[PDB]
Amino acid sequence: KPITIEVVSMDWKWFFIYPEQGIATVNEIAFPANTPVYFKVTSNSVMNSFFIPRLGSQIYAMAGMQTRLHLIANEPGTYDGISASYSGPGFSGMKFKAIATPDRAAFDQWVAKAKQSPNTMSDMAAFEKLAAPSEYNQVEYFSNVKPDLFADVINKFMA
Amino acid sequence: KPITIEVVSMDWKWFFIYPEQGIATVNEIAFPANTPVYFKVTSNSVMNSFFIPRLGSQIYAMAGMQTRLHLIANEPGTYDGISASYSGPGFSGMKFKAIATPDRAAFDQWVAKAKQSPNTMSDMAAFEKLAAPSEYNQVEYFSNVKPDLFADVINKFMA
Repeated sequence: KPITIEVVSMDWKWFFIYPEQGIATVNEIAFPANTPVYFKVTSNSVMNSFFIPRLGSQIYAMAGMQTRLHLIANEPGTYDGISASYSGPGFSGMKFKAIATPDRAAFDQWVAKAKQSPNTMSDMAAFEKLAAPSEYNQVEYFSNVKPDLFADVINKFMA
Repeated sequence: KPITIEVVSMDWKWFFIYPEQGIATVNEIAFPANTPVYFKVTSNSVMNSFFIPRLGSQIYAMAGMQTRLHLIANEPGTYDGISASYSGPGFSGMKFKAIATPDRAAFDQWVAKAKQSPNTMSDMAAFEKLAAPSEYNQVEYFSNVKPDLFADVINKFMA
């Protein structure tokens, strides 16, 4: 029933991981409406803001630390997500999309469309490649992800 | 008499600017011993630590904010500078060098060796190029720098 999503604000794009489903995406998340969505958030750069106005959901993202946000979307639809309003270039294109699908079958189907992507997120080398400075990043799916990649990222900023 | 140095911890290297002299360098600073050195510090990435153990000098570097450290080196020499001990790769090669030269004539001469570099730091485009992810960066000089480049960097993380 509850969906867990791991968020990592990279330089000028958002990266999302679906620990239970085995996928990861960039600038786009989906989940069934009227369902408990569980976000684990962290930054891999400067501190940021995981903000979805329409859903009254805001949570900071900071390197070295994992924040949490619990969300329920009651009406189906696609909500926009914005990031921190820093005046710097690159932050401006740092938006993402929240697809609160009409039901779970629709969610299941979105996973399936992801599991069909050729490109994966299997190791940290792949991680830093994606992590490299990029503006206005387009949506992207990854049919496979390294098991504890969220943890691995936090450990980069431990002491 | 007092020397002002602007510090910016980039991803896995240190960048230094000499506002009054007109130069900038990477992983290496110099100043005459027994002279007041004035550091303005900021980060362009995660928070860091501008640390020179031998001189009992530590100051955090944070994006959006300018910290300050006042230092006097009494004995001439070259002191090592280390950064924050995060467990992440890239941080390990984030070291720099503190040349507290025997006197000012020697300092003046170090400027001169810098003013002779072909490569400059004239605009923000040049800034982000340097700013791009790079490990074990070697020392480098820039004979020219954009006047208020430190300010320009802080403004990237204003709201």
